[PDB]
Amino acid sequence: NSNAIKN
Amino acid sequence: APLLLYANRRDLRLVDATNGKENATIVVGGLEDAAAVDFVFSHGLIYWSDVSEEAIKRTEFNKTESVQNVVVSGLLSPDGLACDWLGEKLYWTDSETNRIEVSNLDGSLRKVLFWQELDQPRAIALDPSSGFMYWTDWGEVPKIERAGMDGSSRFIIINSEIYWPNGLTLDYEEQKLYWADAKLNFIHKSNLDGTNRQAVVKGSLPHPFALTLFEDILYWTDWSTHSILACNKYTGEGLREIHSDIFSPMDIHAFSQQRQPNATNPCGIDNGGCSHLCLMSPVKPFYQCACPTGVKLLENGKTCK
Ligand SMILES: [Ca+2]
Repeated sequence: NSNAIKN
Repeated sequence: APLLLYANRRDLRLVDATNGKENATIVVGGLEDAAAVDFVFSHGLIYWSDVSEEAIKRTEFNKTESVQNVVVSGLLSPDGLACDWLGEKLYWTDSETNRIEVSNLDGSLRKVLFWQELDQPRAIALDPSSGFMYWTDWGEVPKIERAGMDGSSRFIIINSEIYWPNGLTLDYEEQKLYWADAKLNFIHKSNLDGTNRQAVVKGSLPHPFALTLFEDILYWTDWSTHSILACNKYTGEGLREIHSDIFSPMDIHAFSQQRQPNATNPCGIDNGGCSHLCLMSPVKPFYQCACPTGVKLLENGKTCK
């Protein structure tokens, strides 16, 4: 999991 | 069960919580990366942020065919927003410029409220009648904070047992704050000052993003399940999936006039006698005059230089 909106 | 308004990157959608098996209706389409979403029910407005177009836009959902209107532009990463339906203001967070800002509903009179000690500000919730705003920050020092909607009296209300506070909502009837943590996999609640904290859903939430509430039911989007979930706001029981197979669920709200309870605007018809912005305030007389960024308020507390 990454929690950033953009990625 | 209310209607649920949610952003979906490529569009904004509306699904009936009592009938979530059906396909959601598309309220707005042709978006790039719609993330945050909110509304002003009485004005027939829906607002959203797009992190690719670096903007906040709005549409009039009571017009047969109303166009997308850019309200605020040049927002590097507008990860959260909230509509002040009482004072008629727009609040947002930017996780790249590390700021919290306010403007009028049309984007005029922009004013930066906080620009320090913000790392990954995300969710923002408003209690206009009490003049308080609440936000999460999932950065190096994760926290939940609150402050006057006029930028006054900032302070941290939660700073322990917290890592990825993504979702945040208010229960206006019970006077409680709810939030979802995506790293610790839970939903907790507390009083509005952060005291009397307790667990709602103890664990087992894969990656909750945004949280809303209606009557006795909590609703949230989950990035990993690509769905909207629900449970009882008191016990966390009755955990269930409402609406599934969502492309990329983002921010979410219970879409109802009841979630924006009518109240007297302390600004009156006078704009509080403020030359520019009349912001909600937590202390009597419950409004506070303010000016655009960099502009000074004169000695009378009403008139901008
Ligand atoms: Ca940052």
